[PDB]
Formats: sequence, structure tokens, C-alpha cells
Amino acid sequence: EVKLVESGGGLVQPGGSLRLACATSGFTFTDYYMSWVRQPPGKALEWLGFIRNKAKGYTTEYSASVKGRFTISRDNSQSSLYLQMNTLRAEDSATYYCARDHDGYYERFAYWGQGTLVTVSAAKTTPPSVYPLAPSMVTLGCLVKGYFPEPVTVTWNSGSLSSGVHTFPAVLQSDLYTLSSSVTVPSSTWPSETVTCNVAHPASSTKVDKKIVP
Amino acid sequence: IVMTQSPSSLAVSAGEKVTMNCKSSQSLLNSRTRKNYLAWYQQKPGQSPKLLIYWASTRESGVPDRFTGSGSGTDFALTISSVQAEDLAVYYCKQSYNLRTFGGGTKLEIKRADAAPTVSIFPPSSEQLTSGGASVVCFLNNFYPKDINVKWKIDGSERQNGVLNSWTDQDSKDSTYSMSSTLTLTKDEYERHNSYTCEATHKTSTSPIVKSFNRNEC
Ligand SMILES: CO[C@@H]1C[C@](O)(C(=O)O)O[C@H]([C@H](O)CO)[C@@H]1O
Repeated sequence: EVKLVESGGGLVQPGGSLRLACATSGFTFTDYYMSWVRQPPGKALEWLGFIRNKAKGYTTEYSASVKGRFTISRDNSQSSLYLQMNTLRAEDSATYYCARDHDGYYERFAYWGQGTLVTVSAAKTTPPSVYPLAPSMVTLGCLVKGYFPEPVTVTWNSGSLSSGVHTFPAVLQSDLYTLSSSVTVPSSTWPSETVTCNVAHPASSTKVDKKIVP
Repeated sequence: IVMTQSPSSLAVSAGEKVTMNCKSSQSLLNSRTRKNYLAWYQQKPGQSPKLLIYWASTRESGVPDRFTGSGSGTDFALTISSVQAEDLAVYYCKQSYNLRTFGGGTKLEIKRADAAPTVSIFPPSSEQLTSGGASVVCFLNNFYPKDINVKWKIDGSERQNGVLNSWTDQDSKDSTYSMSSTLTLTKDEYERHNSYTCEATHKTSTSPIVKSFNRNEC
């Protein structure tokens, strides 16, 4: 089982630097070119560069959009790949993926990590306020207002409620995200049973439970 | 090298076939290996991309027969047959003839029967009403097709200021969409008005679905 795990992402000031890491396993690392690819939220994939395999002397190439500003390196001993990003701007905000690339034969990225989110903004980290939304079938919700940066994870009953849920993409206004989540359940199960949305906002060590009271 | 995909999205019913196109700004056909260095990836919402096809028409191991890549030079296509709910994704082509470049993606949607939204309105929580502001929320849930109009009325007049709207991705379980609409006021402005109405106009009916409440009654 091949695995790639990106790390190092977070909120960084415009003009800043950031080193991302990609820890790899399950394969003969030096056999492979390795790429970085990014994706701004809700937008397309963009290839940033690669570092070549043992055979090609570990040389590097970059896309025009980042050539001169980003540097890729690998530590063979650690089975690790790195991306050094300099002079970061807002449009560098994206999920950064590492991928296993070419081997000298197979023209492909078979394996990709889960990504590491990078946000480039001077906007301040702020925890959310969490507000209940209370009223056949009945719909409740939670409003998760005024947080930064992304992401938050909202669950219902720490995950035990998972059908009938719609968590909406956050929207940014004046440097704060707001989103809501709704859950639809049988009337004959609320308010006879309790319902609690749990909001986690890692970036600010925030974990909130808020019971939906009728 | 520039990659362009068309169309940017399209809708196909379950069990039917979709074709999506990918064009290159210069040929991807490697004369030495006799292969087009063009690959296809699938990316489901909030997930990592997955390899489907490489060398234009070679399916990655474990990819079913219902995915077919074709084409040559600058002209490629991915076809999916027996499209199922699992296929909800954005599909990207990627050239590896000179470095690598991704196309801008084609979003696959599942076409289903038209469906009227379930509309729910929520007043500001008492806890938010102990705060400086007040958010009125309306959910328009499980509808099809995806485009919908929401209008807010305060004391009988349309209010467009401080309305923010958000859409979910197509729902995996039933192929519907949902949207939230949030109207945010100061607490004082919230308390200077009484009637709050959320009006959803959807191609399903000529008449909007209307939910309202009067602040006085809660
Ligand atoms: C499949 O990746 C190949 C990588 C490499 O061998 C390289 O090391 O740059 O280039 C190939 C080009 O078609 C140029 O030969 C392909 O892009």
C-alpha cells in the first residue's frame, strides 16, 4: 500500500515563506519522479513542478507560474519530498498535493496524498460563534458564524447523525467565514431525543457542542 | 502547453453515456514511444484526484471498462457509460508530453427528475440576539435542477443587502441540490422590523414557496 501524506500547511502572511513536506511509503522512492500540484478552493488543479528519479540525477522542473519562487527537494533517506514556497501571495492559497509521478516508463500520477491546505492572508485567526437553528419530517440546523481561516468540521451527534445532513460551503465576508449546516430527521425522534451539532475549528483549538433546544 | 476542456460541466442521467473533450495547444503524441502522453483523472468533491486513464486510452488497473479514453495529437475524449452516482466528480485531463499541465476540468452532474425544494426559515437564536447582530436563515433543501431564486422581504419590502447564499454539491444519496440563504442584520435593525419572509422561486412551480415569521411571535 502506497501512501503519501502532506504536512506543513496553514495560515501564512502574504510575502511569507512556507515549507511543505510529503512523507511517502510503500514504494521504492528513488525510482520515481515526484510532483507537487495545487488547487485553489473550488478551482482547477495546477501542476507546480517535479523532481526526477535517481536515474535522471534528481533534477527539477517548474511551471511558469512558480518557476523562480518555489523550490522542490527530496530526502531519499526519509522517503520525503518537500516544497519551499517563497513570496507567497493570496492566489497561492490552495490545497497542495504531492503525487507519485513517472518511473522512466509509466507516464502517470498513480498516487496522490490527501492534501495540505494553505491560506495566504493577513486576516486574523478567529474562532466561530455557533448558534442553534430550531423550528412528518423536521429540519434543524446550526449557524457557524465569524471564523477564520478555513476549515471547520461540523457533525451531528459527534458523527452519529449522518443522513439528511447538508453542510453548506462557507462564504467569506470582511475576513470572516460563515456557514450553516442543516439536518432533517423524523418528527417522532425530535424533540424526543437530543440533537447537538459539534463544530471543530482546529486553527483556533475550538470544539463546541450546541444542543438544539425546541 | 495549454490544455482546455469542454464543456465545463454537463448533466447525464443514470445508466446513460457521457463524453467530455480535452484539447491540447500542441501534439502530445510521442513519436519514439508511439503514445499520446495524456492522462485522465477523477476528483470527487472534497477528495483527492484519482487516475483513470493514461497514454490516452489505457485504463489504470482497477478502473472498470465503463471508462474509455480516446483521441490523438491534440484531440482527446473521455467517455463514461452506465453513469452512476459514484461518477459525480470533476474530470481533469493532464498532458505529460513536456513537463505537465492539467485542463480546467469538466464537472459531471447526474441528471434526475425535477424536484421542488423543502424550504425552512429560522429566526435569530436568542443567544445570537444577546449579541450585536442577527442572522435570519432559510434552507432550500433537496431540489432539482440546481438553479433557484431566493428573495427576502422585510416588512413587505424586498431586501437584498446582507443576503449571502451558498449551494451544496449535488447530493450523493438522491442527486438533489440544497442551498442556504442567510440574511444578516444588526440586532437593532432586526428589532426595528417584524415580518421576515423567505421566498423560493424554482422552475418546478410558477408560484414561490414562502416561509415567514413575525419577530413579535418569535
Ligand atoms: C512522462 O514524463 C516524461 C518525463 C521526461 O522524460 C523528463 O524527464 O522530462 O520528459 C518526457 C517528455 O516527453 C520529454 O521526453 C515526459 O514528460
